[PDB]
Amino acid sequence: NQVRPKLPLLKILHAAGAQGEMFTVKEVMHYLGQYIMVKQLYDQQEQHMVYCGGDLLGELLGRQSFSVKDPSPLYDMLRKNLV
Ligand SMILES: CN(C)CCCN(C)[C@H]1CCN(C(=O)c2[nH]c3cc(Cl)ccc3c2-c2c(-c3ccccc3)ncn2Cc2ccc(Cl)cc2)C1
Ligand SMILES: CN(C)CCCN(C)[C@H]1CCN(C(=O)c2[nH]c3cc(Cl)ccc3c2-c2c(-c3ccccc3)ncn2Cc2ccc(Cl)cc2)C1
Repeated sequence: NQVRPKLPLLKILHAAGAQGEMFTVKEVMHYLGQYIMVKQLYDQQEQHMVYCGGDLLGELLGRQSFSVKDPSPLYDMLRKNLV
């Protein structure tokens, strides 16, 4: 059960060490979490909060920040970026 991430999401996964074009959603989500850490987008003082307005991840979410505790914007992003 592989999808192909569209370029902007693919760039993001590759930026977290992913290789290739095809992934399971499990992989996608794991690399996304790693990306947030690699790029230090989460707040060390509020570790469920991600400030992504200056990052490609924000453009994809269409949001400047989100909470991993209530991660609503993620779902549509994945629908739009996974073929
Ligand atoms: C600063 N630390 C607190 C981070 C702990 C990270 N941790 C060990 C890993 C284990 C597998 N994880 C994930 O699969 C995971 N994937 C993500 C993908 C996104 Cl877009 C957002 C959050 C997470 C995300 C994730 C996060 C998270 C939080 C801050 C920075 C990076 C990742 N925390 C919990 N999760 C699990 C999760 C998965 C999916 C959703 Cl929708 C929500 C939460 C997190
Ligand atoms: C706007 N268009 C560009 C949309 C075309 C979409 N389409 C034709 C169907 C075909 C069947 N699909 C799914 O089962 C599927 N649909 C979703 C819708 C959303 Cl908002 C989020 C994830 C998935 C989601 C999904 C997938 C996935 C991956 C690749 C291709 C299709 C679907 N993988 C996991 N999910 C669901 C999901 C929901 C929440 C979380 Cl936290 C993680 C995964 C997609």
